[PDB]
Amino acid sequence: GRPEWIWLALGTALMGLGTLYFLVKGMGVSDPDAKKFYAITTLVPAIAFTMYLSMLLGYGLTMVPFGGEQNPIYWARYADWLFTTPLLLLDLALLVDADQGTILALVGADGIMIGTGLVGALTKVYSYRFVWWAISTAAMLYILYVAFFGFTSKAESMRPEVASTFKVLRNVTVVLWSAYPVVWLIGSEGAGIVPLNIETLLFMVLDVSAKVGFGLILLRSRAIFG
Ligand SMILES: *C/C=C(C)/C=C/C=C(C)/C=C/C1=C(C)CCCC1(C)C
Ligand SMILES: CCCCCCCCCCCCCCCC
Ligand SMILES: CCCCCCCCCCCC
Ligand SMILES: CCCCCCCCCCCC
Ligand SMILES: CCCCCCCCCCCC
Ligand SMILES: CCCCCCCCCC
Ligand SMILES: CCCCCCCCCC
Ligand SMILES: CCCCCCCC
Repeated sequence: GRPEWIWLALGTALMGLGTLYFLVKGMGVSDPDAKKFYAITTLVPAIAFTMYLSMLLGYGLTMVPFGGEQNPIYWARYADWLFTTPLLLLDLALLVDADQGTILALVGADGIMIGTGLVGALTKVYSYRFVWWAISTAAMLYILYVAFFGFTSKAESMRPEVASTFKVLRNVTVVLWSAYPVVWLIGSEGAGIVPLNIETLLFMVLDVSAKVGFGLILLRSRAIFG
C-alpha cells in the first residue's frame, strides 16, 4: 500500500480507456494512411497501460542505495518510455514526411536518452547519477531541436491543415517533454525534494497528456487521411 498507488491506479485507468477508445476508432477507419497513424498511436497508451498496471501491482520497483539511504526507484517507467517515446516521434515524422536518416538519428538519440536516464536512475554514487542525467538531457535537447527546427521546416511543404496539426502536436511535445528532466532532478531519482507520491502524480499527468492528449489531437484531425 504505497501512497503513490492512487496515481498509478488513475494512470492505469486513463491509459486503458484511451487505448480502448483509439482502438475502436482505428478499427472503424478504412483509409490506409489514417490506419498507420491509428496503429502507432493506439500502441502508445497500450504499452503505458501495461507498465502502469505492472507498477500498480508492485512490479518494476527496486531499491537503490545512494546518499546514505535505500531509495525506491520505479524502473518500469523506462521500459514504457523506451518504446513509447520513439513511437510518438514517428507520428510527428510521418506527419511531415521527414527523411529516413532523420528518423534513424532521432530514434538513436531517443534510445540514448532513455538508456542513460535508466543508468542514472540505478547509479549508486550520488554525484554520478547527475552525469547520466545530464547526458540524457543533452540527448533530449537534440531531439527537441530537430522536432522544433527540422520538422517545422519539413511541415512548411505540407498542406496548411497538416502543418497546423503538426504545430499543435510539436508544441505539446516540447512543453511536456521538457518537464521530465526537471521532475527527475527534483524528485526521487535526483535531489529527493519532491516525495515519490507527488512525483508519481506529476509523471502521471505528463504521461497521460503526452500519450492520450497527443493521441486525441492527432486522431481527430483530417491531417492523418491520405
Ligand atoms: C509517454 C512518455 C513520454 C512522452 C515521456 C517522455 C520522457 C522523457 C522525455 C524523459 C526524459 C529524461 C531525461 C531528459 C533525463 C532524465 C531521465 C529521463 C528518462 C526522464
Ligand atoms: C545551425 C545551427 C545550430 C545550432 C545549434 C544549437 C544549439 C543548441 C541547443 C539547444 C537546445 C535546444 C532546444 C530546443 C528547442 C525547442
Ligand atoms: C564542484 C564541482 C562541479 C561540478 C559540476 C558541474 C557541471 C554542471 C554542468 C552541466 C552540463 C549539462
Ligand atoms: C575544482 C573544480 C572544478 C570544476 C568545474 C567545472 C566546470 C565544468 C563545467 C562543464 C560544463 C559542460
Ligand atoms: C542526421 C545526421 C545527424 C546525426 C547526429 C546524431 C546525433 C546525436 C546525438 C546525441 C547525443 C547525445
Ligand atoms: C553512449 C554515451 C556514453 C557516455 C559515457 C560517459 C561516462 C560517464 C562517466 C560516469
Ligand atoms: C568525474 C565526473 C565527470 C565525468 C564527466 C563525464 C563526461 C560525459 C561525456 C559525454
Ligand atoms: C513551486 C514549488 C516550490 C516549493 C518547493 C519546496 C519546498 C520545501
